[PDB]
Amino acid sequence: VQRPLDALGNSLNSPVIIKLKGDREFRGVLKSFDLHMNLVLNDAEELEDGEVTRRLGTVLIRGDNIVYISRGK
Amino acid sequence: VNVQRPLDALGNSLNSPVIIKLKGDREFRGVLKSFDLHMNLVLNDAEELEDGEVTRRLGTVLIRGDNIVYISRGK
Amino acid sequence: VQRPLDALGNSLNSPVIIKLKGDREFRGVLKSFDLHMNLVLNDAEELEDGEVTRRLGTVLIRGDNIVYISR
Amino acid sequence: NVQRPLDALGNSLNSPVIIKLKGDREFRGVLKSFDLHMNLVLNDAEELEDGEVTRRLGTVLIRGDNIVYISRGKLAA
Amino acid sequence: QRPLDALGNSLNSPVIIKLKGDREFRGVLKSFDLHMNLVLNDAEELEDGEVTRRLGTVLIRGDNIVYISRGKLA
Amino acid sequence: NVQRPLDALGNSLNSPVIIKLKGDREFRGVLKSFDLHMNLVLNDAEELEDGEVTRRLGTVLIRGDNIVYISRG
Amino acid sequence: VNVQRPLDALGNSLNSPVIIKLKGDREFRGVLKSFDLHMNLVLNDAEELEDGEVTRRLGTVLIRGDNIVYISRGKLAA
Repeated sequence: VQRPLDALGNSLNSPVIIKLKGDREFRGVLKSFDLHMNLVLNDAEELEDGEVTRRLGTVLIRGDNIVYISRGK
Repeated sequence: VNVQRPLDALGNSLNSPVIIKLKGDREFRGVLKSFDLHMNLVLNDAEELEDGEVTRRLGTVLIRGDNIVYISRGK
Repeated sequence: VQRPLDALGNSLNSPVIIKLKGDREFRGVLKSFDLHMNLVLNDAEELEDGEVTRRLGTVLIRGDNIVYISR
Repeated sequence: NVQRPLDALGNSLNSPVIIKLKGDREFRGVLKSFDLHMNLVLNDAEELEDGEVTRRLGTVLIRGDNIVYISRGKLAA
Repeated sequence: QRPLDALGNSLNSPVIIKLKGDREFRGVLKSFDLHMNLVLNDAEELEDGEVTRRLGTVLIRGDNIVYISRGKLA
Repeated sequence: NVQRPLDALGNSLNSPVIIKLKGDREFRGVLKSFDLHMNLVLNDAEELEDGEVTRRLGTVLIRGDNIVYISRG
Repeated sequence: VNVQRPLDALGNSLNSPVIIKLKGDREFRGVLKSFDLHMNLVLNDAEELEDGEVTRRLGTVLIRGDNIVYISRGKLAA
């Protein structure tokens, strides 16, 4: 869609890359999000330095910690 | 959960064990008892972990949302 | 049914542990708090790593620095 | 009042207080006024860093956003 | 007139985004909101002048943004 | 007035003040204006350091969010 | 000056060179073109400096007010 949050909806049910502050990263399937960018991923993995360090299954990430969001696979 | 209501995932986790990761990496594991829209929450039979291990048994604890990075129903 | 701030009401006049950002900790009796979690402890003690480093008497702690509150 | 922590401050108006700040600086002085954000004014204030007085400020306005806690100060020994 | 209008005139232009902590992105500005959240197309994340990652479309939260620049040519 | 600390600022208009910021940066100058966020303007501002000017700035607008304290002196 | 409108000091600086000091040793210099109540502002012919030396030529740039410590006037070339 148009504005950033409206567009983010196009990613629902798709794999995404969530880059967090502190140079942490999560990958998983986007299932929900609000206008604060709080969001839920399914089948999520936390990566660090490039390696998967934890399997977080379903996870709710607080938007305040997010740096950027991009398409994964 | 509703595509526009991410906090419903907390509702779906009431009474289930959860993992809470905070800024600065402190982590807490406990049974989720309640929460609010700021993601403040109350856990029972809670434990605090540091560097991959349990460092403190807290019992019931209210955790302020503003310091939370994520909440996981884990595996 | 009790959201956090409401649940906190049950600790009123009872001893609590307050952990702050930067690892400082306070112990005392919860006398009051508001919605921002600003709160007052009576007979408060400031602990660092293990023992008391300061006896405060009645202290008002700003909620913004709080990481967690427990019994 | 269990819903009014700021009443604690009210009881301290015109008495010596200790204001502990983020970064661990500390101010001591007489509380003259404060608002709901905990911005406040002290008269006869001293600024302490690493244990000692580093400055005498006279009257000072401290922004609440930097405060960690406030307690009562002691009278001279 | 207002800063937000300059963003509006940058739609479809290449931009340089510098974040707090110094992460940098360069890409084509596609959209933005009043909080300065932005979407860039054909983005590259850079560290010290070298592309660290090719992102394709990316949504950058405005709260971490230090500046958004239209840069210089060549 | 025990409910309006900002009045202490009101009382310092057109008088020299010392401004202490997060990070320990210090400024001195004549207070000319301020708002409820404590954003303020100083004329003849000088950045100071351990009681020693290190930069003469002229008129300056300081963002309130970085202020630790303001004293009349 | 309007004792209650400190942002007017910016109004007076529109189309003039300014110095934008950020959260530690970093500053930008450029000609102020616009600003809002959050202190977000736009500069033209701008530069980013570190340690007093030009690090990057920023052209027209929007700087977010949340990172600004202070704003003062810049100078014309010697």
